Amino acid sequence: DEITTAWPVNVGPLNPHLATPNQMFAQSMVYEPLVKYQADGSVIPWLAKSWTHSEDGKTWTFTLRDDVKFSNGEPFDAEAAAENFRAVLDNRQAHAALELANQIVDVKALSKTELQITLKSAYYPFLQELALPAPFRFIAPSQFKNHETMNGIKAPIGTGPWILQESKLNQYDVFVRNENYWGEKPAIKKITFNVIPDPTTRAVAFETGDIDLLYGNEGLLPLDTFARFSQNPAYHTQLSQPIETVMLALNTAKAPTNELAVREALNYAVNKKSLIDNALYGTQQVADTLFAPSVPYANLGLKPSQYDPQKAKALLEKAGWTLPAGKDIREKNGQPLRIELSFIGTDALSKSMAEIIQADMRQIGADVSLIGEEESSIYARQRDGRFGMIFHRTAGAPADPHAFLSSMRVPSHADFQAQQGLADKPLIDKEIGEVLATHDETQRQALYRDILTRLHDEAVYLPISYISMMVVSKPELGNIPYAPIATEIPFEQIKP
Ligand code: NI
Repeated sequence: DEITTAWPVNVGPLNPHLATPNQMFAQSMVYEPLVKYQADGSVIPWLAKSWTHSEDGKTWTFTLRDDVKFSNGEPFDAEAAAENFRAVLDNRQAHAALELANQIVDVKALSKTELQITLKSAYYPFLQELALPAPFRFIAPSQFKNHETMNGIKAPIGTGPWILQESKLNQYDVFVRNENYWGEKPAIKKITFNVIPDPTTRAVAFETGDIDLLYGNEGLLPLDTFARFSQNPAYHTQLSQPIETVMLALNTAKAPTNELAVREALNYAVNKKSLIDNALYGTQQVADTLFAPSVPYANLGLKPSQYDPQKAKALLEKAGWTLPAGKDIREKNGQPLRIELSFIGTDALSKSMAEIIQADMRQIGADVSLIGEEESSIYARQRDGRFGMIFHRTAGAPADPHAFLSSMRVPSHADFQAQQGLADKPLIDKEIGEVLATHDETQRQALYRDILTRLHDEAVYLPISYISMMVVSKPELGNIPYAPIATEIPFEQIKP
């Protein structure tokens, strides 16, 4: 009834409203949302049994379960929920990347079971954002520090199935089953996280000792390690459905990526399978489209641009980018075909992919110049449009497609800047505005198809690969089912 894993760090304090990336897995073990995301893109009842919205889409009224207790035995009710929203909104700035935190105007408990949330605008993807691991999940208000969470908490008391019982710093965290959980309790009663900061040391600890499984993204489970494990029949390995897309964003307003033919050429010139086999140790899927077809609203049958250097070269040639005698880089009006790829210098994987991409483009006569900078400078370039090409990712999980599309129409964002050279940019932005505000599902799919097709046809992006969540486990443990939000390891499905 017990399992052991490993993690690079202790996760305390596990504040639901100041969650760090290394805490995001633990967050979901302890803290729960009003509504629960499903693979089909919808949300279903969870702590809220049901909900209604006003006709203008700005008032949302949630009817809550009446049988839920925080793990310390205090009731979950509308007042406790409203207190959490207040605590989050008191720190509104820290959450401004999440449109919901910007959208909420008022939260009011109408009764013990009725929670009303008022938004600035119709924003129907509201529900998908409530389903995120953070920040709109619930800690017992008794555990606030002086009536806030932004300045810290007391005990990490959620409604969830697991309780963080003990830490021994730099040694282990221990989660135990909440015996008073409102829902489906795990068969497992204890999960111990040995704190093993070095990923090679973690991997050896799995191979040798009584650690039952490891899981995570690239930062937690190195891609080369996972490839090795996936080869070895002594271990079980699994890869989730696609989460994020990794791509280049091409600046449609800056020469030479202002030319459709150049962007199309770039899309045909990258050998994605080889890049993945090499830099990513064959662990990810090739991305032909901005969103994987498993992404809600994105199963569009868009035409892939398959790796074809001959076609890439023909596109450049027709566009006037030709090789002079005795030269290996194309020129047009005496100007070489040069494209800057700016990336975060300290990011090893970005650097590895940039080098591969540079080499691919040499084969078609294009000079990709690599510029590694501080993250702070790359951030400013993205806001400003001071880039030729940049690495970029979607968010996956329940935020996409809506969140990623929403930012395309807002100034000071990479995707807005990248798209400035498109003749249909105003139509795209209007349609994104409409898709976010539409209550009609038919109109929603028609609009998503139009926006994504336009962006695909105009070759704004150079999709490279889809990132999956990795799990490696001892054979005796069993397969673990993936959850709709891949970080939410479904520990209740583990059967002793
Ligand atoms: Ni409705």
